[PDB]
Amino acid sequence: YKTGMDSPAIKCCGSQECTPTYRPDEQCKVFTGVYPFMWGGAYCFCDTENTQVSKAYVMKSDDCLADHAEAYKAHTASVQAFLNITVGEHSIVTTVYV
Amino acid sequence: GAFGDIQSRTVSSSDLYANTNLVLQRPKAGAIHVPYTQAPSGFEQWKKD
Amino acid sequence: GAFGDIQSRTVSSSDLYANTNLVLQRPKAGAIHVPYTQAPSGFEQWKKD
Amino acid sequence: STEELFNEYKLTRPYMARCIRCAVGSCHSPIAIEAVKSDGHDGYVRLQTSSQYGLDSSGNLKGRTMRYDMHGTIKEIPLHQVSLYTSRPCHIVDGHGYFLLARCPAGDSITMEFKKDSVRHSCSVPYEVKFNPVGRELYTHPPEHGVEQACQVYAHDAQNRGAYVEMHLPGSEVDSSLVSLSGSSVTVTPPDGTSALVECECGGTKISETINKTKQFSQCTKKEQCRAYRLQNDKWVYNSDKLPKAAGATLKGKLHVPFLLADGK
Amino acid sequence: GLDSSGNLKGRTMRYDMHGTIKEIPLHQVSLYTSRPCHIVDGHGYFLLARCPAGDSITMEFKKDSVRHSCSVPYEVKFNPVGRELYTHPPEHGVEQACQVYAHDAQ
Amino acid sequence: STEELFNEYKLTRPYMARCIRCAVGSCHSPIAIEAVKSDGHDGYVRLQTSSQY
Ligand SMILES: *[C@@H]1O[C@H](CO)[C@@H](O)[C@H](O)[C@H]1NC(C)=O
Ligand SMILES: *[C@@H]1O[C@H](CO)[C@@H](O)[C@H](O)[C@H]1NC(C)=O
Repeated sequence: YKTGMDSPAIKCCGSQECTPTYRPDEQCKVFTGVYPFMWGGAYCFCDTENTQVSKAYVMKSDDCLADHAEAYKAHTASVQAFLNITVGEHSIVTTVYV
Repeated sequence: GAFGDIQSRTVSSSDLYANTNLVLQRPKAGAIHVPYTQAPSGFEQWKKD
Repeated sequence: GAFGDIQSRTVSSSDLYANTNLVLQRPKAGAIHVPYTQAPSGFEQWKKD
Repeated sequence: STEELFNEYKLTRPYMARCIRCAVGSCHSPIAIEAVKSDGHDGYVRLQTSSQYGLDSSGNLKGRTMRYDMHGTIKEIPLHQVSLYTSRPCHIVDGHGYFLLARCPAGDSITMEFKKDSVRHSCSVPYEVKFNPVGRELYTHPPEHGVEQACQVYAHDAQNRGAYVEMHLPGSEVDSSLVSLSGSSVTVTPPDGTSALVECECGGTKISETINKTKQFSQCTKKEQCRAYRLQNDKWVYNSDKLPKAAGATLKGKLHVPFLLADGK
Repeated sequence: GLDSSGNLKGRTMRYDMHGTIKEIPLHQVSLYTSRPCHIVDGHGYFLLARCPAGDSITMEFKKDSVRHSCSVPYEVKFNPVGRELYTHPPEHGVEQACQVYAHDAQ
Repeated sequence: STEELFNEYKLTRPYMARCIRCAVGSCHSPIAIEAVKSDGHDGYVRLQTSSQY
């Protein structure tokens, strides 16, 4: 499975709340008192009122189509056979259900 | 952590049930990311077994 | 796989007895080589012991 | 090959991401790696990076170069110039857009060294490399000869059949380099054809586009008071862990992924 | 941290050859271990670098034609922090008190 | 020193050999190695390759 995390949502100099959406095992969290820092300086210049909206869920792996394990419900086995029968100098090869 | 952490009725089926004990932690100060912790892939653990 | 897999009456003696269970396998398609599998050097094994 | 490359490159927007190890302390490295997959039996690793591969900076099919960006400036490098390593040095197979394919041996961590003209910056990630052999005969390295079994390795084909990623409109990027200190004012000059959403912190906070021309910022003389938010949005960007989420940009788009794992012998 | 003439130049490495004092840029010369290291900064005799775990310490100095390196059989103890044994610093997680050599020139 | 080098080099004929790992897939590489001997006590290895030295 591939973990799916969205881009963090920051309410700079403000408050924000997580929106409950529907994803496999989706989790949303709100983080306050966060001072994000970027390459081009600090993203938010307020100390408080920085709510961080983080949502993460689970996605099936990209290669799940090719590589995967399959569970089956097994019961009531059928029996088959290949018989190479020769009766009266008649060499006969065929399949006969058991 | 065991088999069945990801269950799909069909390979192409979009619907799937996920149970990986996914929980987030506090993001580190000065960084933007999604800090998450969860059990290892149950299918992967079964394969290692 | 044991001491004496190669036996020579003398250091400079040309004659030597070789018993290494040397068996050839199928060469890989598209490649030219000698695909051989044999036991490790019994002399080397005794040295390791 | 042209179709998927064009699909990925019309809305690529290469970026720089936070990296734990920039070969000096910690920084945001353009070569930062966000995900590595090491499930290939032979040892091939399929990973996606901030930098793009397979095309130049002009959106033309050019697979021999690696395309990245620095501080909003898109730059490109020859693929052979930049190499990654592990516990042992690796070998790069090919790259396709965000995702990259290479032959790495077993390792505890992934690092790619980008040596520019004078500045050599590299990013390391503490992701283990699972080098799982094939069959019950545990080899630390592929043998020269022998019998063959069914094997699953990340094929280098660029076909993208049943997997994709979501690309959104990138969020606003802060750029304090654009902040200039003028006489009793700040002259944030946006670059050519660029909207710099200027945010100023003083009495009476103001937000302005100033897309074409810079604006004098009264009551906000000091440079640190005003923060410049570069806003280009030329192309969509991959939904990355390091990028801010633009709330007003719900611009999800599927981007079919290359280097899908395929069965073989 | 200084040139061959005793001037503050932290970006270069200074040495000597047969009594002839010569200098090289710091980035030019690198050391490695079981895995290649990363050099943080140098200060006179003492040098600070980011080396992963290794059994021996070796620095390769390649001049114009002569490449000379010295390897010493000194172990590199990559001792983790806390009760969670990690072979490489994690990307995220909780923080503890850690003792590391600060790069300050004090 | 000249004698043995000349004896080897009068009939050298360097070649390229099939290599399992050519840094891309598999190919025939001019630098391919056929044998490595690793009995050196200090760690020194004497090996023969297609290329000459
Ligand atoms: C079936 O039996 C006949 C008669 O013994 C024999 O010639 C033939 O090869 C057999 N077929 C197979 C598939 O063994
Ligand atoms: C900036 O110039 C563009 C023309 O490219 C125009 O559409 C826009 O209105 C101008 N902005 C302002 C604030 O006048």
